[PDB]
Amino acid sequence: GLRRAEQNTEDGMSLIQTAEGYLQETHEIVQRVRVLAVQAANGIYSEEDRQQIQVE
Amino acid sequence: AALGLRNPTVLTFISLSTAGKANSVIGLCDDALRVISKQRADLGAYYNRMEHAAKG
Repeated sequence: GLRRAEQNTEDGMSLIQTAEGYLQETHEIVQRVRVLAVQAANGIYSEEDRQQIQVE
Repeated sequence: AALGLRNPTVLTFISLSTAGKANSVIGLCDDALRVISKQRADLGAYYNRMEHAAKG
């Protein structure tokens, strides 16, 4: 059982590390929209530009 | 046709033989480039989209 118990903790480490691999992806996307936002708060953009920005 | 340079049905395109029509073409070009810029902003979103998908 202890040999079996060791493997599951290893498999459990895989699943935990797997999910955090996706969480890294989303944070890169969320921070891109965040930096995309602060450019859209600028005052020299026409309506088409902020509409084009919205599409991405 | 989708740009506005040529009539899709009549199959004739804009002429610049007179001064008055030229300032009307100025607006079309702003619209035509608005059409193109929007699509490239679409494809730029597609181009960025895959990289976020690929990395994960």
